[PDB]
Amino acid sequence: SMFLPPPECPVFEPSWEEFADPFAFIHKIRPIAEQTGICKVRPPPDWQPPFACDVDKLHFTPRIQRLNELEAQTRVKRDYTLRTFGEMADAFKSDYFNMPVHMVPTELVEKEFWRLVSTIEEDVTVEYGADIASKEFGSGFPVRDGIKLSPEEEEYLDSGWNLNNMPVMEQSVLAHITADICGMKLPWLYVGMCFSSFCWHIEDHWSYSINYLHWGEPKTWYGVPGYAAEQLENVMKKLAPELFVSQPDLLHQLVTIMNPNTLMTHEVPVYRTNQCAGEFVITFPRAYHSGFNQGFNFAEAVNFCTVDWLPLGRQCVEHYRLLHRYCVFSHDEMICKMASKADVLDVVVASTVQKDMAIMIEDEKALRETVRKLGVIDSERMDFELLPDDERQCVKCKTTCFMSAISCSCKPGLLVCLHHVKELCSCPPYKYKLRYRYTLDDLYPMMNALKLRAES
Ligand SMILES: [Mn+2]
Ligand SMILES: [Mn+2]
Ligand SMILES: [Zn+2]
Ligand SMILES: [Zn+2]
Repeated sequence: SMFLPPPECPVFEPSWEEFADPFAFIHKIRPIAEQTGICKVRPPPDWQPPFACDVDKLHFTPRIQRLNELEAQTRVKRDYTLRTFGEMADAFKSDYFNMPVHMVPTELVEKEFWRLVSTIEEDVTVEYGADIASKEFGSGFPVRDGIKLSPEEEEYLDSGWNLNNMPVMEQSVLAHITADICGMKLPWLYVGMCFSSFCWHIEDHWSYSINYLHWGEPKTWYGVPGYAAEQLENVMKKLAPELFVSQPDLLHQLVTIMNPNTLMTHEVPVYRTNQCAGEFVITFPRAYHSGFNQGFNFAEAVNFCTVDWLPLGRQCVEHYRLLHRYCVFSHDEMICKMASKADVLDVVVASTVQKDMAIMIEDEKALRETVRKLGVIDSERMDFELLPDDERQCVKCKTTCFMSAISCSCKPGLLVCLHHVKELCSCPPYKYKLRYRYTLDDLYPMMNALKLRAES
């Protein structure tokens, strides 16, 4: 067996005027959609980006997936062509149900999915495609190539809803970021089949995600609002403790399939949707989501960060520190990079960055005063952004250091953040060196440049 489908998530049908600015639209729907975690967006009927691809020239290596509820799965980063994957996908669904591939009701695939994952006697294995755009398999949206593009492709090249453009827009905060963060700025391509699934998870740095289904059979989604994040985690901790153990890196993240009715029983609010071809799904910050594909399909997705997200991004890094979780990027480094480009930032962006920067500076000032009281006297400026990430992680909590860190000559190359000064070595703190990116005197004019830009 019995599956009680969760209630439907919100569906938006913006007019062209509403649709024209994705960021202004996302900000508008936010009071409703953040209460459900996920929402669906149907574009105006005339917004139809062109989908064209040779099925024989598009190749990918599929991932194998066992379909077992509460079984640990890794969040990752034979070879099939899009044609041979489609032939296998259709033959699988058609043989599973003994029905023509398009005649299988969605409510039946959903009930069946939840029965199959819960039955121990069922040993159903599926395949899927998951990767960033490359020369072997590129974006489903039109892109500029030095390849003559048709006027239909030109129309959708500059679109805010073309997922290649979303990261580099002026209302996006991940735009101006220098660091190599491939998995967070570049779109991901997903080739699905019946029962292929995506386990319960939240985006890196509690970012938003936007997902477009280019073509094929629907994608079923389950979403949990950001406010119920810890409530969901507490339920998952009780039922599957093995998923909550310490991991050696970001490449070793453990995720699972879990029935939304189990969450619903534990008073966790859950919403559903069937995303069809030509529809978007937006996930809000810290909103848990999972789902499965109804059949053969092709989707494209990207992470994004708005000005609304900036305080949550800082709260996320603080949360990663408490859990000893690796960061994808330094949040402080992104803030200081935006401050250094204050003259070319959007006015609303400059205003929001200034507010986060004021918190960063006050927190930093307090941390430095605490470590001076521990007896750390020696200090030296250090350009943290030049170090590879793996060379600037706190020994204790794994945070990516930017603003400051503690070093000792007895442990070359090792660093601790200011929260973990006592975790470096057994030397007295007078042997330590405070390594800092900026003095407080360098920071106040950076923040004032944002203030001038915000007031113009
Ligand atoms: Mn099973
Ligand atoms: Mn996701
Ligand atoms: Zn030492
Ligand atoms: Zn630390």
